[PDB]
Formats: sequence, C-alpha cells, structure tokens
Amino acid sequence: AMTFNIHGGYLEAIVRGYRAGLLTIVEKCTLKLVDEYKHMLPLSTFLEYITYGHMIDNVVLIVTGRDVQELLEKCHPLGMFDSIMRELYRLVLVDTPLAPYFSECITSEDLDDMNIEIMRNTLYKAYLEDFYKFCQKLGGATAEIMSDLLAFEADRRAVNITINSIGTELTRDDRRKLYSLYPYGHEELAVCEDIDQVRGVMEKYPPYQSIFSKLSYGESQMLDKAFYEEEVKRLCLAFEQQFHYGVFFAYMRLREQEIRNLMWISEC
Amino acid sequence: SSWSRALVKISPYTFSAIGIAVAIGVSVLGAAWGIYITGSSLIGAAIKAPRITSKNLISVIFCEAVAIYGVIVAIILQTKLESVPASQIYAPESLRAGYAIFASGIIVGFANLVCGLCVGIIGSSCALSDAQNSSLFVKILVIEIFGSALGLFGVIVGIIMSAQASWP
Amino acid sequence: TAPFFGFLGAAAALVFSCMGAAYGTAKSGVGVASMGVMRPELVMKSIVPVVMAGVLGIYGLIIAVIISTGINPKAKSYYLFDGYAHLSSGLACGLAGLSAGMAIGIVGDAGVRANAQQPKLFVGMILILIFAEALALYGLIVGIILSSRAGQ
Amino acid sequence: ETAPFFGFLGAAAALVFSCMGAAYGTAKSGVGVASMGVMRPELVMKSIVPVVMAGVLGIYGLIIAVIISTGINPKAKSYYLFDGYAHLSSGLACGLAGLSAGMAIGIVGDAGVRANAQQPKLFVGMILILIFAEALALYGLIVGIILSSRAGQSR
Amino acid sequence: ETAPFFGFLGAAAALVFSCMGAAYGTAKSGVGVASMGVMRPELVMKSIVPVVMAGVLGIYGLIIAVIISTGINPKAKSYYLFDGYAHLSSGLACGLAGLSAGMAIGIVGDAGVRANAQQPKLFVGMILILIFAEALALYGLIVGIILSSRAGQSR
Amino acid sequence: ETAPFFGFLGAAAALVFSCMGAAYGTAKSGVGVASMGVMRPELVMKSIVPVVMAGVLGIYGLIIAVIISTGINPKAKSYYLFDGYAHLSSGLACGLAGLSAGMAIGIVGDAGVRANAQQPKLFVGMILILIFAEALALYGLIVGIILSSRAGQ
Amino acid sequence: ETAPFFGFLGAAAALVFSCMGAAYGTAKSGVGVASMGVMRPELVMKSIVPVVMAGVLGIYGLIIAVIISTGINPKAKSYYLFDGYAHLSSGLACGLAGLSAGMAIGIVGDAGVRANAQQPKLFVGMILILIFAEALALYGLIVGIILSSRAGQSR
Amino acid sequence: ETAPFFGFLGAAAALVFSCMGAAYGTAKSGVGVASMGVMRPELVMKSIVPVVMAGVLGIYGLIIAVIISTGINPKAKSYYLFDGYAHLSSGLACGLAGLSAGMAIGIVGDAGVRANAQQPKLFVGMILILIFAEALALYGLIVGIILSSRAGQSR
Amino acid sequence: ETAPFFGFLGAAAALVFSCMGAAYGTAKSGVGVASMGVMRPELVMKSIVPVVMAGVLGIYGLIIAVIISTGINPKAKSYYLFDGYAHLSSGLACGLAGLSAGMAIGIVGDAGVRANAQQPKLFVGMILILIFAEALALYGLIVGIILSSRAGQSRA
Amino acid sequence: ETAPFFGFLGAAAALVFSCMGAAYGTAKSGVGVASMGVMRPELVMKSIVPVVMAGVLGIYGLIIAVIISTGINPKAKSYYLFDGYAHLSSGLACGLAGLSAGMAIGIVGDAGVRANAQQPKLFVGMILILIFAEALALYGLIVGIILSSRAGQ
Amino acid sequence: ETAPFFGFLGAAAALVFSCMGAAYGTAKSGVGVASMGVMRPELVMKSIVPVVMAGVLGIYGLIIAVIISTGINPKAKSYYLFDGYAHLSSGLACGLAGLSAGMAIGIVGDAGVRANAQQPKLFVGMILILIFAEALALYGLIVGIILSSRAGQSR
Repeated sequence: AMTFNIHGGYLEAIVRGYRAGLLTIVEKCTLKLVDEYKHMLPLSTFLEYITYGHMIDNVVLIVTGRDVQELLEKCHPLGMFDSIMRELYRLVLVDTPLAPYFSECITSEDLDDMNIEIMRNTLYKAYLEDFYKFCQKLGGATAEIMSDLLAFEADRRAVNITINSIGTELTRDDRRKLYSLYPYGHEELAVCEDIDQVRGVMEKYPPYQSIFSKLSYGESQMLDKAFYEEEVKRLCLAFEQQFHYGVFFAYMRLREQEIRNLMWISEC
Repeated sequence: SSWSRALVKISPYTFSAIGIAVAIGVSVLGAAWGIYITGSSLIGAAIKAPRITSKNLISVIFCEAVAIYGVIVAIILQTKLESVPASQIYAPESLRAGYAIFASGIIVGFANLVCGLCVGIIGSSCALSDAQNSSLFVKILVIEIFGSALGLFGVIVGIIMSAQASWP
Repeated sequence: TAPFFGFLGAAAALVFSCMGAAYGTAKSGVGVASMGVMRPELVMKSIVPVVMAGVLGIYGLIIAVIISTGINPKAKSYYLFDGYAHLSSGLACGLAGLSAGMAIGIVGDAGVRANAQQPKLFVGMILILIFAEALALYGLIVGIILSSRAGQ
Repeated sequence: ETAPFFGFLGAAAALVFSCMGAAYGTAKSGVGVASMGVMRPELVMKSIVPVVMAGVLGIYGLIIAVIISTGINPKAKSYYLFDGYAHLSSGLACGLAGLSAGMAIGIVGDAGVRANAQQPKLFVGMILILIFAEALALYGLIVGIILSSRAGQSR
Repeated sequence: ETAPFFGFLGAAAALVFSCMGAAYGTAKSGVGVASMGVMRPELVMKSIVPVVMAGVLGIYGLIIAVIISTGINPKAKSYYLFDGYAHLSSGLACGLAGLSAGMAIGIVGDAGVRANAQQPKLFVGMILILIFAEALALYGLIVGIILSSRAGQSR
Repeated sequence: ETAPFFGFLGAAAALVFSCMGAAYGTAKSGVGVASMGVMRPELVMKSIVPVVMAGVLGIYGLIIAVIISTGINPKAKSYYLFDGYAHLSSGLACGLAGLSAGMAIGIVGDAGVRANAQQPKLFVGMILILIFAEALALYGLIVGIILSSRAGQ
Repeated sequence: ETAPFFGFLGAAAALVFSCMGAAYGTAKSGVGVASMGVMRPELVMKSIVPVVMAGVLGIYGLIIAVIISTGINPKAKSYYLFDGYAHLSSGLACGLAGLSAGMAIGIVGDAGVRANAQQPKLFVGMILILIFAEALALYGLIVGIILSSRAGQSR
Repeated sequence: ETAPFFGFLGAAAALVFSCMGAAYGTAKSGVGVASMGVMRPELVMKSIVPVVMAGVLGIYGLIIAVIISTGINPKAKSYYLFDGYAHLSSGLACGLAGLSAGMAIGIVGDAGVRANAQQPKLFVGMILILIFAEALALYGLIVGIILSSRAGQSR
Repeated sequence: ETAPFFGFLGAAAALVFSCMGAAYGTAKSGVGVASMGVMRPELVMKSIVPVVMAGVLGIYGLIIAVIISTGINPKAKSYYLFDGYAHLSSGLACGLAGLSAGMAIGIVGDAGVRANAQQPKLFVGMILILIFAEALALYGLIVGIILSSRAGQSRA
Repeated sequence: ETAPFFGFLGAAAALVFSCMGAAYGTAKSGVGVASMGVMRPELVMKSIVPVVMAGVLGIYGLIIAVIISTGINPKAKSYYLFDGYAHLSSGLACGLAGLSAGMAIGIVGDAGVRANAQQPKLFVGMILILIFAEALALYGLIVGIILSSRAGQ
Repeated sequence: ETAPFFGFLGAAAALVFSCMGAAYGTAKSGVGVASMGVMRPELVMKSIVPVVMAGVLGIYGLIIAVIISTGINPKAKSYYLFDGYAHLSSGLACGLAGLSAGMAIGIVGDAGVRANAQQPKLFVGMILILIFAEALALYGLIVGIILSSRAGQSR
C-alpha cells in the first residue's frame, strides 16, 4: 500500500473527506455530488465506472426517442455526461463504455428499448458493459465489491424476469443473458420457471441471501429491486472506509444512497 | 582461478568514503520521500484547518532530526577516518577498517531511510485521521514520536559504530 | 576484510530485519489512524502496538550496538568457513525477522480494523500479534547463538 | 575451510527458506482467519488455531538452524569439501521443502478460514487441510538438518 | 571430488522441485475444496483425494532425495566426476518432473472441485484424470532412481 | 574428461523439459475436459484422450533420458569431450521439442474441448490437430535420437 | 577441439526454435479451426490448410537441421573450428527463420480462417498470404544450405 | 583465426533478423487483408502490396546473406580479423534493416487495409508510403553492399 | 590492428540505427495518414511531407555511413587504434541522432495527420514543426562529419 | 594514476544526477502549476515557488559541480587513488541527495499548486512545505561542500 | 593509448543524449501545437516557441560536442589517459543533463499548449517556466564546458 504514499495521496484524501462529509432534493444532492466530482476532476477509474453506469441510465433515457433534453438536464451532470433512435444510441456509444452494449441489446433502437420491458433489457446490457469497464480496473477488493453488486443486479433481473417478464415474452435463455464473473452465471435462479419458485432460488444467491431476510419489499418486486437490502449492505460495506485502496466509486455510491434517503424522507 | 584471486583485492579508502557519504545520501533520500508523503497528505486536507498541517510539521521536524543525525554521522566519519596513509592503503587491517566503516554506514543509512518512509506513511494516515476527527491528535503525535524514536535509535546505532576503525 | 565483512553482514542482516519490521510498524500505524477515527480509546489501543513495534526496532538497534562493541577482530580470527557461517546464519535470521515484521504488520492492520469495530475477538487479535512478536523474538535469540558460535 | 562454509550456508538456507514459506502461508491463512473472526467471535476461536500452527511451524523451522549449527563441525577434522557441499545441499533441500509446503498450507488455509464464516465445521476442515501440509513442511525442514548432521562422515 | 558435491546438489534440487510441485498441488486443491465445502460439506471428503495425491508425490520426492543423499561417503561407492554429475542430473530431472506433475495436479484438482460442485460424474472422471497426472511423478521418480543407479556405477 | 557430466545434465534437462511441457499440456487438457464433462458427459469421454496424448510425450522423454544415461559408460570408452557434448546437445534438442509440443498439445486440447462441445466434426478436426502435434513431437524425438546416435568421436 | 560443441549446439538450437515456431503456428491454427468448426463444421475441413502449411514448414526446418547435423563427422575431417562455426550458424539461422515463420503463419492462418468463415474468396486470399509467408522458410533453408557448403569450404 | 566465429554469426544473424521482421510485418498485413476481404473481396485483391513488400525485404536479406557467405573464401583469403569483421558488419546492418522494415511494413499494411475499405484513393496513396519504406530498406541493403566491398582490403 | 573491426561495426551500426528510426517514423506517419484518409482526401499533399522527412533522415544516415566507410582505408595510414574507435563513435552518434529524429518525426507527423482532417490552415505550422524536427537530424549529420574530420590527424 | 579519472567520473555523475532530479521536480511542479492556473489565472501568477525551487536546485547542483571541478588541480597536488575515489564518492552522494530532495519537493509542489488554487491558506502552507524541502536540499548541499573540503586533505 | 578514443566516444554520446532529449521535447511540443491549432489557428503561431527552445538545446549540445571534438588533438599531447577520462565525463554529464531537461521541458510545454488555448494570460508564466527549464540545461552545458576547458591535466 506504499504506492498511495508515493503518489496519489492528495486525491485519495480529498475523496475520503468528501465521502465522510456526506452521511428535487435528490436531484440537488446528485448535482452537488457531480460538481464535487468535477472539481476533483486507481479510485479515479472506479469513479469513472460509476459515472459510466449513471450515464448509461441517461443514455437509455436519451437513446429512446417529450422534453428529453429537459429530463437529461434535470438529472445530475455526472449521470448526464456532457460528452455523451439508432443515431442517438450510436453517438452515446462514444465516450461511454456502457452504451454500446445497450445499443446491441436494443436492435430496434427506441422500439427495442421500450420502458415497459425492453428498456429493462437495454439497461441490463448497459450495466453489463459498465461492469466490464469496472473489471477493466485490473481487479481489486473494490472490483470484488463491484462484482458482488453486479451479481446482485443480475439476480434481481432474473427474479423480475421470472416474475413478470414472462408475460412480456422475454425468452428464458435471453432473460438469463439479459440478467448478465459472478453476474454471468446465475443458473440456480433461472432453473425455476415459476415466480414463487424462482423467488426462493434468487434469494438463495449470496448477494440476495442474508440481506433481504423477510423481503416484504424487495425480492417480491420487479425491475431491479430484489437486492435493495443488499444495496444498503454494500453501502454499509463502504462504511468500513478502509484506506489505501480505491473507494471513489464507494464514495459516489454513498452520496447517491444519502440522496435517495433524503428523497425517501421527503417532507418530514 | 585468477579472477577468484583478483576479486579479493580492493581499495579500503574508497569504501571508507562510501560509508561516510552514501549513508547520509540515503538518509536524505528517505527523509525527502517521507516529507513528500506528508506534503501530499497536507495538500489533501488543507481545505479544513491547519491542525493537520501542524501534525505534518511535526513529521517534517522528525525528518529534519533524521537529516541532522545524518550530518552528525558524516562529521563523525570525517573524524572516524583512521590514519590510512596514502602509501599504506593496502594493509589487511586497513581493509578490515574499511569493511567495518562500510557496515556502519549501511546499517545507519538503510535503517534511517526505512524509519523515514515509515514516519512518512504514518504521518500521512495521521493527517487524514486528524482531518476526519478533530479530537484525535495526541494519537497521531504518538506515531510521529515513535518514528522520531526509530530515527534516534538509528542515530545512536551510528554513534556506537563510530568506534570501529582499525586501519594503520 | 573478508571475515570482518562476514561478521558485519551477520549483524547487519538482523539490523535489516528490524528495519523491515519498521515497515510493518508503519502499516500498523496507518491502520491505527482509521481505527482511532472511530474512537479515541481505540486510537490509544491501536497506537500501543505501534509503540511496541518501534521498541522492537530499538531493541534491534541495541543488539547492533552490542555487535559493534564486540566488532573488534583482533581477539578472534575468522577463516572462510567462519565468515561464511556467520554471514549465512545472519542472513537467515534477517529473513525470518523481515517475514515476522510483515506478518506483524498484517496482524496489526487486522487488529486496527477490529478495534474500529466492536472489541469482539480483541483477545484473539492480541494473541496473533503476540505470536508474530514471539517469532521475531525467536529470530533475535537465534541470532545470539550464531553470534557466540565463533572461534576454534 | 570449504566444507564447514558450505555446510553452514546450506543449514542457514534451510531456516531462511522454511521461515519465508511458513510466514507467507501464515499471512495467507491469517487473512481468512481474521475475516472469519470479524464475521463471528464463535468461529474466531476455531479459526485462530491455524495461524498459531503456522507460527509454530515457522518457529520449528528456525530452531532447526540451531540444531544444524552442530551438523558441521569446523573444530573437528576437516574432510573433503564435497561433504560440506552435501550438507549445503541437504540444508537447501530442507529449506525449499519447508517453504513450499508452508506456502501451500497457508494458501489453502486462506480460503478455508475465510469460508469458515458460513460453516463452523469448515474451520475444522481447514485446520485439518492446513495441518496436512504444515506437518510435511516441518518434517522436511527437520529431515534436512538431520541429513546434514548425518552425512558429515565422508567415509 | 567434483562428483559427490554435484550429486548432493542434484538431490537438493530433487527435494526442492518435488516440494514446489506438491505445494502448487496442495494450494490449488485446498483453494478448490474450501469453495466445495460451502456448497456440499459432504462432498468435501471426496475432493480431499487430490491433496493426498500431492502429498504422496511430495513424500516420494523426499524419499528420492534421502536415497540420493545416501552414499555420499567416497569409500562407500565409486564416484567419478561424471558419475556424481549424473546423480545430480537424476535428482534434478526427477524433482522437476515431480514439480510439473504437482502443478498440473493442482490445476486439475481445482477443476475437479469445480466439477464436484457440478454433477458428481464429472468428479469421478476428474479423479481418474488426477490419477493419470500423478502417474507422471512416479515415472519421474523411477527415471531419477535409474539414472542415480547408473551414476553409482562408476570407475 | 568432464564432458559426460554435461551429457548427463543434458539428458536430465531433456527429461525435465519434456515432462514439464507434457504436464502443462495435460493440465490444460484436463481443465478443458472438466469443462466438457460439466457441459456434457458425452464430451467427457473423448476429452480424456488429449491428456494421455500429452503424457505420451513425457513418457518418450523419460525413455530418451534413460537411453542417454545408458549411453554414458567408462568401460565403453574413455572420457572425451565430443561425445559428451553431442549427447548433451541431443538431449537439449529433444527436451525443448517435447516441451514445445506439449504446450501446443495443451492449447489444441483446450480448443478441441471447446470444439467438441460445439460439434462432432469439430472434435474430429481437433483429433487431427492433436495428431499433427504428436507428429511434430515424434519428429523432434527422432532428430534427438539421431543426434545421440551420432555419438562417434 | 571445441568445434563439435558449437556444431552440436547449433544443431540442437535449430530443432528447438523450429519446434517452438511450429507449436505457436499450430496453436493459432487450432484456435482458428475450432472457431470455424463452431461456426460451420463443413467449412472446418478446408480450414486445416494453414495448419498443414505450418507443420510442413516445421518439418522442413527439422529436416534441414537433421541434414546439417549429419554432416558433422569427426572421423571424416580433422579438428577445425570453421566447420563447427558454420554448422552452428546454419542451425541458428534455420531455427530462427522457422520460428518466426511459424508464429507469423499461425497468426495469419487464424485470421484467414475467420475470414474464410466469413467469405469464400477470403480462403484464397489467406492461401496467397501463407504462400507469401513461406518465403521466410525458403530463405532460411537457402541460408542453411549456403552455410553447409561453407562448412565444406573449410581448409 | 577467429574469423569463422564472427562471419558465420553475422551471416546467421542477418537472415534471422530479416526473417523475423518480415514475418511480423506479413502477419500484420495478413490480419489486415483478412479484415478487408471480410469487408470486400476487391480490398482483399488490392491488399497484396504489403505482402510483396515483405517478400522483397526477405529476398533482400537473403541476397545480402548469400553475398556475405560467398565472400568467405578461407583458401584464397588469409585469416584476418578485418575480413570477418566486414562480413559481420554487413550481416548486422542487413538484419537490423530487415527487422525495422518488417515492423514498419506491418504497420503500413494494417493502415492500408483499413484505408482500402475507407477509400481506394487512400490505399493508392499509402502505396507510396509503402514504396518509400521499401526504398529505405533498399538503401540499407545498398550500404550493406559497400560494407561487403570493404572486405577487399583484407586478403 | 584490431581497430578495423570496431570501425566496421560502427559503420554498420550508424546505418542500422538510422534505418530503424526512419522506419518507425514512417510507420507512425503512414498510420496517421491512413487514419486521416477518406475524411480529408485532399490532404494527400500534406500527408506526403512526413514521408519526405523520413526519407531525408534515411538519406542522411546513408551519407554518414558512406563517409565512414570511405574513412576506413587500411592500405595507407594504418588504422592503428584511434581510427576504429573514432569511426565507432561517429557511427554511434549518427545512428542515435537518426533514431531520435525518426521517433520525433513519427510522433509529430501522426499529430499533423490528425490535424489534417479539420482546420487545414495549420499546414504551415505542421511543416514548420517538421522542419524544426529535421533540424536535429541535420545537426547530427554535421556532428558526424566533424567527428569524421578528426580521423586523419590521429594517424600521426 | 587513475585517480583523476575517478574524480572526473564522480563529478560528472554528481552534476548529471542533480540536473535530472531538478528536472523531474521542476516538470512535476510546472505541470501542477499549469493545471491549477486554468481555473483562476490570478492565482497562477502567484505560483512562482516551483520556479524558485527549480532554480535553487539547479544553482546548488552547478555550484557543487564547480567546486568539485576546482578541486581537480594536478599541479597543486599529485593526488592519489584514495583521494580521487573519496572525492568522486562524496560528490556523487551530494548530487544524489540533491536529486532526491528536488524530486520530493517537486512532487509536493504538484499537489501544492492545486491546494493554492483552492485557497490562500493552503498556498502559504505549501510555501512552508517547499521551504522545508529547500532547507533539506541546502543541508545536502552543505554536506557536499564539507565533503569537498575534506577532499583537499 | 586508447583513452582519448573513449573520450571521443563519450563526446559523441553527449550529442546523442542531447538529441534524444530535444527530440522528445519537440515531439511533446508538436502534439500540443497540433491540439492548439485544432482549437484555434491563432494560438498555433504563438505556440511555436517551445519547439524552438528544444531545438536551441539540441544545437547547444551539438556545439558542446563540436568543442569536445576540437579538444582532441594528437599534436597537443602524446597518448594520455586523463584526456579521454575528462572528456568522457564532461560529455556524459552534459548529455544526461540535456536529456533530462529536454524531457522536463517537453512535458511542461505539452501542458502549456493545452493551457494557453483556454486562457491566453497564463502563457506569460508558461514562457517563464520554459525559460527556467532551458536555463537549467544552459547551466549544465556551461558546467560541461568547464570540464572541457580543464584540459591540461599533465604538466
């Protein structure tokens, strides 16, 4: 860990201070975090991967098609990267590693990215490409945490598939492929076709297990809410705040979690 | 055969000068690396308050103490040099004195550099913690004092090794 | 001199072992910073191991001072076998000391993490640190055997 | 002389290599042991044992050097240097055996103790697996010093 | 005089490389078994076999090393310089063959643990694969012993 | 003189290198075979063959080393430089060829495990590739054998 | 004198380098063939052509090395360092040329196999490319022949 | 004297380095040509030029090596260090020039393969750059001719 | 008497290093031009310039090599010991200068070819940069000539 | 004898090392200053401490080299291999110490530039840190001067 | 005897290192100038200065090399060891200093070219920084010239 002392100490210290500082309103908090990241602009690659995921979200918003520019402006500039329809997806593919996989999944551009079910697959492919970009950090403990989070997201996607997207006619092989090393292989949760049967298998996944617990809200939900408790746990993983490593992405995740908590509080 | 017999012969005065100088140089390099680490830490946390700057100043004081120890070692080695006549610079006793001086310099400078690097890393972490928690300052000073004590122990080792030379 | 260089290296190897254990001390202090960020009592508890590690290096310095006191070569003439034996034994002791210092640094980081958390197996962490310190002490003691193993 | 020099070099190489491998294994296993202990204090007591075992194996490897110090006897009659080179070889073999087996034991024990958080019986299994190679490490380290002491006859 | 020192060094290399191969095998097997026990603790016993094979290879290497170390007395056996170098060669070759066999056995053992997580028929096949891999260590030990005997034949 | 020392060392290097290459190839083929057996037990049986094919190289290297060791004898001839040098060079060539062939065989074995998982004619092509690799190994062994047979001095 | 050392070393190096290059080319060709067979088993049959070319180049290098080695007859000609140096140079050049040609031909063959799986005329294109690559092996063989002749030119 | 060790080494090195460089360049060009042929057969037909450049470089290296070898006339020319030194210098220059030209030709071939799909005019223009690189290689070979002719002073 | 070996080695090395540097620069410039292709087909004239600079560097290297080879005349003024080492020094200087110039020219030419597609008004600046780069190779050739000049005096 | 060669080599190594260390520190500090000056050009003008430290390091290196060169007076002293070896080693150590100090100071100033861009308090703090680094460099220079003085004896 | 030959070799290495450093700096400045010209043609004209500075450093190195060459004079003194030693030391020091300064100035200019495009005000300070960087190399050149002036080593 002497490399941190040799170089990069100041940036790591600034990132750690920004992380420890943070424990409508959500949009304002995300914009403040984006401004802090821009002022700041190893751990930098992890923060870039987190921003790449947050920009995959905004690109999937923009790849489709309604005041889309206004919607992108309302989002954080970290999520709505300034650099950034088939042409829209192709342009988003540049400067964003996550977008081209979303374009590949969405063969019909906006049509194959419908917010009902198709946009879920497009965003899943975008998240897979963002996870590949994170893996391009040559591994690490933070890379291990990112892999665990990606596995949780894949398990949530497979659970939501078997729960509701069967009516959306997403193929079981395709849905498993849509639901994404650890995220890549989730045959245990895809073995059970029944929604009730597949929910238990998805909860049996180590990211989902021991975190969801009763899971009155979470695993029962569709989209990517099955690992909601695991997301809070991964936020608590950053609460360790072990130094001499890359935790800028952890800092961004903690700031986003704080913004989400502030939004959930809303009035009072 | 012939090369094996040749390898034995060496010039003791060159080794004595190397022991006099390279140890101080390496100690200076280690202190510089520690000071750079401390400065990076201070730059990281300069936003809040200069208490972390005071801690980094304590670390720099430890580095300066290491530098003073190196200077004292160099002065001693200047004094500790044996008679070693220009003509009489081939005796086995002169070689033994040179080997002892080189060993003293190696033990001094390497330990000083290691202590300086340790002090720099500890001071960086301490400055980060002090920026985090205002209360935690005496604990940081404890680690700084530990690094300074390591440097002082190296200096004392050099002082003990000062009386080593046996050259004619 | 070849025998003088051999004995000097025999001592400087344990000296370098102490210098390497100083790196484990630095790692322990780095972890102690984060540990004491949570609480000042944990700060003192983690800082104490750093002081102990520094005391280990001070003891190594004292051993080097004793070696310098005994460094006089007129009393004992060392041949090729004696110099080689001294150098080899010293190098083995130094390698053992450096390995013990690295293990002590790792254990100190783990104990700092534990102290940042609740006490829990603080006794077990202290036991692991004591095991590392015992390995270091065993190396230091084995050094004395080779130091005294000289002459005809 | 040459024979005592080589014999002592090999004897010290025994201790150095065995200690290095044992300490690498100790750190590897101790990472997982600390992980399991932080996970639960109940598994902490069980997972603590492999670290102590690795430390004891390293201590035994280091102590083997003290015994091998009498393996080569410069004060005794100097035989051909090839006997001392044979002692050197025996010591080097002991050191490499200890290093390799200790490193393997610790590498296995890393994942064994780390996974012991889920199942406490995994701690017992990991202890057994680690011992299976730690015993081989200590045995090789001791056997090398024994051979170094024994082969000094030189007819 | 050049013979016995060289041959002893070859025995040292034999022990060193056999230990390194057994180390790779044991480390990989333990790493795989740690994950295997989490899935099925009952299946952990079956996966222990590659560890036993690696230990057997290491024991064979140590035995060959002790055998080569035997006979160092110049009067005991005739040892011309090329003969002692041939004994060194026997030791080094057997050790290196055992090292490579051990590394391959470790990789195969990790694969077998993965297959044990899969259908047990794949594990049964991987057991035979591991046995076939381990046969290489015995072949290398036999070759080393034969060459050491040919080295013993000297004038 | 001391050349037969170098010749015995070269024979040992031949054995060690052939064994190393063969065992690396066998490990790669075993990983591929484990993957195939996880995929399909039908592919498991065929995927065993490359491991044995690789181990054949190690067996041949051991046989060559034994032959070379039998070649060295003081009763057969007095110590000389040329014979020992030739034996050492032949052993080195044989061992290097065996190691290279084993590495290629392991790579081809992994590729052929994947191909057999794909299609049976792909498995036949993989068998042909393994046959070509074995032919290369045999050519190297024959060259080494001829060089050893050139032991006149 | 020492000329047989150099000659035998060159003969060994030729075979070693040729085998390494053939191994690289064969590995690349096998990867390409597996990819083509997965894509289309029928097209896989023609894909073996680059592998055959690489094997032919390797055999030609091996044959040249064997021919060069067979020329060395100590009873035929008295001790002259010129013949040994020429043989060593021929072996080194032939081996290096064969290795480079094999590696390049393997890479080009894998690319051409992928392209042939894409389009049919790409097969003819890759065949032409491999024919172009064979020039390196041809030049190596010519250089080896020239050096073998210079070996006899010694006086 | 020491001339064979120098001259033979230079003759081998020239061919080896030239073949290695030409092989790397031809491999890069073949990969690019396969990509172009997948894109369009016309680009595949056009992309033959880098292969021609690589073959020309290899032929030039072989010619230089042949000239150097023919320069070796020990019966006619007394053994001088200068005579072998001239051949060694010529071989080193030829080999280095061949390797550099091969690397540059591979880069240019990949670039032109991209350009052919991009635009036929771009490929036509890049032909000029490839010709310039070939001319630089020819200049190096020509300097090699002067180096070979320098051997005339020795006899 | 053994100096001519060093002299021939230096003479070969000068040309070898110059050719290597020129080849690297030419490859870089060609890749850059091909990238600039299609988008700016009219920029063929601009893309020609770096190839010209690389050719000039190669020609300078060949000239230095020819001069060095001409310097080596053992028939008159026996090479003694200074001649071979002087030739080696001159050859090494020429080759190193050529390699440095080739690398710099390749990098600058890649940058210029990239700048060629958009805003071609900087063609004059690109040519100026290329000339400033080739000035280094010219200085190296001059230094090599100056070194070769002193060769004759050492004979006495 | 060969003592002047050793002394000249030592002085040259000292000068080269000092120049390289000063260049590295200056490059790092200048890159940091240029990066920081993008936001507010007003703060950039104040950022002259990197130039000051670079000039100080260069001047110290040049002075040390000049002092070492002056010590080489063959007419004054016939010199000895011992004296030349001592002087060369002393000069080389001084140059290496200066290079290390300059590199560390430049590394610190790299972040100090951004710190100054943040606020003036961080600016004066980085100024103090650079002052401490320059004091260490001056201590190394004084050590080199004392060593050169010893060479006279 | 041959010591002044080593001195001349060091003198040539001086110019070699100076040219390498100047080329690196010029390449960095050229990349920056290309970026600036892409931004705005007006900034490109003002950005030529660092390239001229690198060229001036290279010319200074060449001048130092020419001075060193003038220093070598057979009629000055007979074969002497110190003449080669001092010249080689001066050349090596000057070349190393020039290369380091050139690399640093190249990095600084690469940063400054991008910086000036956004804001023209900082260009003034960038000019001063580059001037200081070049002045360091000038001081190093003067130091090297001092050693060259130190020629009368004997009598």
